[PDB]
Amino acid sequence: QGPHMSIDEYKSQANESMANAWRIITLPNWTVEKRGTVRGDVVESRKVEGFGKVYRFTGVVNCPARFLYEEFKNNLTKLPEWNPTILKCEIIKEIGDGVDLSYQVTAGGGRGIITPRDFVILRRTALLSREGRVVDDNPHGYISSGVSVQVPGYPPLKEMVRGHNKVGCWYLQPRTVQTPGGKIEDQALFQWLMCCDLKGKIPQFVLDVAFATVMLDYIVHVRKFVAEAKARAEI
Repeated sequence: QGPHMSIDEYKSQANESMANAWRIITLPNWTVEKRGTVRGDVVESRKVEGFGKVYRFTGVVNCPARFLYEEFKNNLTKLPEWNPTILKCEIIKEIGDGVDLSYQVTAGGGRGIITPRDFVILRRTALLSREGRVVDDNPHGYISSGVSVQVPGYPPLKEMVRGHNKVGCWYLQPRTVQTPGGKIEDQALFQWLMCCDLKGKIPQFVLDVAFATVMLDYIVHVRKFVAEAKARAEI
């Protein structure tokens, strides 16, 4: 344990956040908010004391879970190149054990329901077993969790709302399938937990549609990034 270390505070909050995201994303009783266009794609929600209403997208992506995991872990600044909803992404600092601070500017929903917002995110990216324990190899799932924090030097901009992520994560599980042609290929069950403090006072019903829409529009960009990696023989 480090003395006079604000880095222990950052690493502590990232671990607490990662454990909370894994624990929330694996909770059993969910309410369907919206079904997606691709079969099996769903946005669900549920109440969690301390967090309020949380949202969860679940869908299958045709690529190894490890490949997507590697892009989220090591190439987060390249996120705007293939996901238009991310206008800016920069790493603030990397502080060990898969933990980093990043600045992200997100775009609005288009309908004007969710306006563009910026974020200062504390993140932990790790390999997990079935009981939520951090492993060095043979993982059951791959997590990349985030929570909003304050970083001196990244204050709220007067020109933009500083959003607040209470609990969130990308969670990927490897899945090897038999295709209709008989081939054995690697696939990934992809889940995205979202819980944001907007700041506004718009009814819960209209924001349920807004958040589900954001989630469904995101998976389209992930599948396009995946389809290009497939075509250019990277997967």
